[PDB]
Amino acid sequence: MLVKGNEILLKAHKEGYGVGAFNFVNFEMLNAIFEAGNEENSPLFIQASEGAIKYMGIDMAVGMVKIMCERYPHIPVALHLDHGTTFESCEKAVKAGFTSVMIDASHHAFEENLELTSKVVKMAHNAGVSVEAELGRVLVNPKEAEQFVKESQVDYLAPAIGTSHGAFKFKGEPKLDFERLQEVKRLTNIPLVLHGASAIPDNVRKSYLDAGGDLKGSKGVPFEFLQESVKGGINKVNTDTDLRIAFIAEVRKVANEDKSQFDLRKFFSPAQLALKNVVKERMKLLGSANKI
Amino acid sequence: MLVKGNEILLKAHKEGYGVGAFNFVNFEMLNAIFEAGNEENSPLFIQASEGAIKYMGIDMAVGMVKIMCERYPHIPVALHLDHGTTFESCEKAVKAGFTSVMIDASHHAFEENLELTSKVVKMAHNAGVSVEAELGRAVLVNPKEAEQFVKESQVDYLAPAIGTSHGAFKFKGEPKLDFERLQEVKRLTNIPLVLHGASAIPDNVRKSYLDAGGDLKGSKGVPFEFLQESVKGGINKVNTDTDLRIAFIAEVRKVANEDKSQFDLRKFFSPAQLALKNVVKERMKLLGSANKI
Ligand SMILES: O=C(COP(=O)(O)O)[C@@H](O)[C@H](O)[C@H](O)COP(=O)(O)O
Ligand SMILES: O=C[C@H](O)COP(=O)(O)O
Ligand code: NA
Ligand code: NA
Ligand SMILES: [Zn+2]
Ligand SMILES: [Zn+2]
Ligand SMILES: [Zn+2]
Ligand SMILES: [Zn+2]
Ligand SMILES: [Zn+2]
Repeated sequence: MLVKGNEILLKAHKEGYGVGAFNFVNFEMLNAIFEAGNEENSPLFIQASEGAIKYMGIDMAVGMVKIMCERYPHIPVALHLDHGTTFESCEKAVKAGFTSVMIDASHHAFEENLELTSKVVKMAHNAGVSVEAELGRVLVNPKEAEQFVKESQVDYLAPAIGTSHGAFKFKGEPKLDFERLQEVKRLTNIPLVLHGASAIPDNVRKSYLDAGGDLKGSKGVPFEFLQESVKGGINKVNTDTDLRIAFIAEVRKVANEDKSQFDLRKFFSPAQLALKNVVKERMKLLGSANKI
Repeated sequence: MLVKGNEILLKAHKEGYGVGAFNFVNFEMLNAIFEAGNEENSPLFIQASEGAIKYMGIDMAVGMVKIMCERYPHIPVALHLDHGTTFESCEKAVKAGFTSVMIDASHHAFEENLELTSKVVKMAHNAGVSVEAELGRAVLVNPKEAEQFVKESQVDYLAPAIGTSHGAFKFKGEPKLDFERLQEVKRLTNIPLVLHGASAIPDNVRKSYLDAGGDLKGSKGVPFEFLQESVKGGINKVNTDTDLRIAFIAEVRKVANEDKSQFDLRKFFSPAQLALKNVVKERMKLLGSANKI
């Protein structure tokens, strides 16, 4: 059933595993994520960006998720606003029924980030909703993280340790500051969040290229880095790019192999399957499989 | 809001216009259909086939439509089971919250078609749900059979076979519908009538699909003029699916062709929604349901 984000992440924190946080923009993505969680017996963090909310409408984003959680009532599910940019956005998500909200003020100076985060926390906690915030851009200062968490009362923190969003994360070799991560974890003792955590697995890349796609020199976070991140105290692992590439690879394939095909289900059934398999493998990698 | 199918179609029957019945299989199709109805001030008949219901799950099919009707509460909306094949399928749709169900037993002899339809009607009417049935197969409808079939079954609307078929490939040569048979059916039954396989494949939609590398294999729809004549003859519900799929997928193919690095689903499906919406808007104007709210 649909639960506060901290309910899922406190367990992952205490037991030392990672929960993938999977973005969706429509029914097909959402269905595949849920089927993956059902098949791997894994809790689900479902995320919607502000852009996804604009595309679906917040009423449909929440409504579809509520239908899915009634279909799979044994699965712990949190519905999370990804990269909320203003207090008002976070407040709208709370009012609409989200159970976790992220306020991203990491581009502000510490004092302003702390003030805005604290405002969001007060509002969200009054409504029984968990809150994520972000520190670092430059990498996180662990002593700032310690004070920020203590003063804001935020439920989970995304510390900058070297990742970035999209398919092009490393101009060179993948590198994450695990010593910094461990220090943040030691000083905050809360669940931590890894942004930009897609891996671009070799099989997903191969499917995309076989379908005529171009991955312009892309590079994701190696599986070993994700596992080391979880060992270091990461408990929420934001995953979007991997899902899109696997989904769209199959759409492109169907378009290429039959120019007379226009049944939407013939495009999106294989697309769902590929997305589902990415999610299932990620749940096993992160250690959330068989945790229900 | 969400209403019995007959509420929408009795008005169309009495005033002599047609209401498009637009199939959907996911959120993108549904959103575009609703925005079209809002922009043209038109009632909405939303249809889901058994295959679409299996794909979405009946809980999600009904649930998404209820969310959309709350987003646009001034629009009359009926949610209709398209080509239900068994009593049990129709009953499941009634229980899930559909407001209209179609039972297609037209491949049976008259007596068996009438028996099964009557069973569906009794069940659906007891739940406040309207019912469509089909007569004729290909063999065209016998108007005197239509008259007795409607009187005995109490079905709310009838799809009489007058020369259409489903899919993109409708006519081996020139389109042809039996409008005299239609008028006789209408005169004898005096209920709303339904046209199946009513996509037109407009020139611009065909051109968009071909520009995107698609192949329509010499497909031909019902010309706009034949759709208007069918409404003049008494058609009030016009089943439309293929046109929407072609317009939508044309845009998906185009995005895939023009940017090999694009994998944002919204960049594929926003232009696809727009193309589908425009097909629906034009069809609402053609059939005469625009400005009828
Ligand atoms: O970190 C994230 C995903 O990382 P990824 O690119 O999958 O490595 C998410 O929090 C993103 O913020 C999200 O995918 C952005 O979505 P849109 O803003 O494009 O909808
Ligand atoms: O006439 C019925 C529907 O258009 C067929 O749609 P389907 O391909 O989902 O069965
Ligand atoms: Na987030
Ligand atoms: Na029908
Ligand atoms: Zn981020
Ligand atoms: Zn992010
Ligand atoms: Zn971030
Ligand atoms: Zn039919
Ligand atoms: Zn039919």
